[PDB]
Amino acid sequence: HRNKREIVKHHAKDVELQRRVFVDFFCNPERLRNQVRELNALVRARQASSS
Amino acid sequence: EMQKTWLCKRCETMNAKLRVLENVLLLETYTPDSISALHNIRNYLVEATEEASAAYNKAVTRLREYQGVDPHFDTIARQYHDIVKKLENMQWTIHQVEMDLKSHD
Amino acid sequence: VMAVKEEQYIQQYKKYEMLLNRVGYTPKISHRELVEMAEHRKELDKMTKPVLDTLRSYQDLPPDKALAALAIEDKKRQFTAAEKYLEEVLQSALETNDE
Amino acid sequence: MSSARLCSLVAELGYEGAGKLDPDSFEWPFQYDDARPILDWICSSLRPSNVLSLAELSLYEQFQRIK
Amino acid sequence: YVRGLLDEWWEQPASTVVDWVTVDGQSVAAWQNHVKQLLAFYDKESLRT
Amino acid sequence: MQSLSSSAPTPEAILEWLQKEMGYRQLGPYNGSSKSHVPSIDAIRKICRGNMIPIWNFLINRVKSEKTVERIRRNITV
Repeated sequence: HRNKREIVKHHAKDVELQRRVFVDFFCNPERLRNQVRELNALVRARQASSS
Repeated sequence: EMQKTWLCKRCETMNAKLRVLENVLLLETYTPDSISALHNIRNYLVEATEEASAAYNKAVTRLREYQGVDPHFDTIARQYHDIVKKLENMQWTIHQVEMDLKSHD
Repeated sequence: VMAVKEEQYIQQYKKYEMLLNRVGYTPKISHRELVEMAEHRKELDKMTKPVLDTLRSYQDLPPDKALAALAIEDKKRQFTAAEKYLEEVLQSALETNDE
Repeated sequence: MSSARLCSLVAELGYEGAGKLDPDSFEWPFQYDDARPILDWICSSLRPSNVLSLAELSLYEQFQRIK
Repeated sequence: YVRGLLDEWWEQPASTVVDWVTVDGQSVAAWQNHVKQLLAFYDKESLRT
Repeated sequence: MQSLSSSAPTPEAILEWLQKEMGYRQLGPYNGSSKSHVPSIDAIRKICRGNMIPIWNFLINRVKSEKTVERIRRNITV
């Protein structure tokens, strides 16, 4: 619980750092049409942090 | 000598620790569905099920729904093949009763 | 090892009043009816499950019974529109069960 | 809990059950919702609530036991 | 009330208890889209502007 | 089973609400004896009260006994 609860605070930026470095290189044009639906594009990084 | 006291000071804890957690899952199995029981205090339109239950009595209208072919009898004269598919629909209203009120029951 | 890890061992007593779990049926008393509204929609959807083969016959009406297509087609919808006038508020609460 | 089905009888008398709109969820606690008639109909309502509560209470009955 | 039998095993062997502290966080991942917005949607203006 | 219960749900569906509880029950045995299957249930809608009183009173919430059968009865005790 020291880390399982804290890893929630990590993915506030963990699903962002790898997303910005490489994922945004093919998702920034997508975000114009993904300005609402991007949470589905977010599931592949948030559940990884659940471990 | 001390096991009747300290090895048994948990005689009054294993009774409790085992028991207390038992009455936990049953309540937790209904919280995700409890929103509709609580977000719908005035929206208990489970009443609208019976305000919309009128889906049943139109089974009578199903007895006389396909009878619009009869006035234009010459239409099926050139379309004699379609009536074969219409055969399996005339008697559904008998058992539609069970469903069209199950539509709201 | 029991200096501090007994906390979870001694926390088992504050949850003694938890025996109230029998109230679990109380939402099931209601929300099942609330999702019955959702269950009615699939039973509303059962209107066409014998009629899905009738749409095969209904497809052949407008080409032939063009004028009669406005007296038999919607007549099937009459037992599906027999609920729509209070279906919107039904959807307003089964969405808490579905949406 | 059978008194919840008593509040059901307010179905056809729906215009009087307007206050019984929220308890459409809280239906188990209908005993306290009808607390006022309890003192006048406790005799009729003593037998259902007793055995109904005995089902959970029955778990404690066995606590008594060559060279 | 056998339903809560595993909940006693959720006390000392409570790996499950700390395991689902993320699924409810995952349940608010839609609310985390705003948290996603402060950095990801800031890259939207990179090509928008 | 109360509130907006005997005003909108009850009267427009007198042939529909208050007999749908046993519409699956009586369809085979009792709703088929007469030649007019469905129209007889309009008269059977009256007699449906005699064979089964209580779920009629489960108006807004749990009158839907065709799929509330495990829930109409458990409201007695559970």
